[PDB]
Amino acid sequence: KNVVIYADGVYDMLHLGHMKQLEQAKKLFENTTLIVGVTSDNETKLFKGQVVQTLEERTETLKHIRWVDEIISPCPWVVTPEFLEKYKIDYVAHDDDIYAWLKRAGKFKATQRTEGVSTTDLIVRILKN
Amino acid sequence: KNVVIYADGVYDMLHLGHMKQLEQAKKLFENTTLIVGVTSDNETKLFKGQVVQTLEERTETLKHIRWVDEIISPCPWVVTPEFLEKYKIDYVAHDDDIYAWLKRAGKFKATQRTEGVSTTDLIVRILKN
Repeated sequence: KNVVIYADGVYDMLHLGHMKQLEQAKKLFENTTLIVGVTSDNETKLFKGQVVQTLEERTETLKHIRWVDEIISPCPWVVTPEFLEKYKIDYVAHDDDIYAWLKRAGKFKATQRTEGVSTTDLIVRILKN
Repeated sequence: KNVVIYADGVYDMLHLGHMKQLEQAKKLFENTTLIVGVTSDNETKLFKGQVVQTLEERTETLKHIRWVDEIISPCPWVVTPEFLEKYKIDYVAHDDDIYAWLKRAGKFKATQRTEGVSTTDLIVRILKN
């Protein structure tokens, strides 16, 4: 009955938008184990761009989130079928290509962002007044 | 057997220092219920100073923290003996006076901060490079 959900990301400067997203993945089914994958510093900088917190800092914060059952840190940048079987992962949960193959196999669960909850956006707030 | 712990604060721009603190309060005893009190905007601004997030924003974040069992939002600024009996609170957990009476009654559990984990401190980081 227990469903294993895998949600990877940078999770830099974790904000309410991340937490709602993680909560959404966690609650995709009645009984889940949510695994969170945290990208490596070298690969984030190389593909997304600057990261503020290190791997260790990004990972320690996640362990304080109610919805997070297990963490893979660091995780691979691109999910592979081998990665799924390795970790017994039934569904990948990520915002919405790179995931065509996941959707084709029925294993893609879309989760949404919440705009404007960003740490960035809040410094703007204190700055904007 | 279950012990009720009460941890109040502003919890503005929640960072790893808050979460470790909350985790510490939660784990003060084997079986706890941790109640978190979130101060009101008007009273924080009036006593501590500027707050960045509103009550609602500060409170929504806390509900995503593993250690948080119940939230009182907003909470009173000064804890009273009546407040303890009202909510069946056995221990107040806060950093370390205002709490003499709590320590005198055996109901004060000290929890510690973690310096330099602040949101502030991280903007300094991105700014400092």
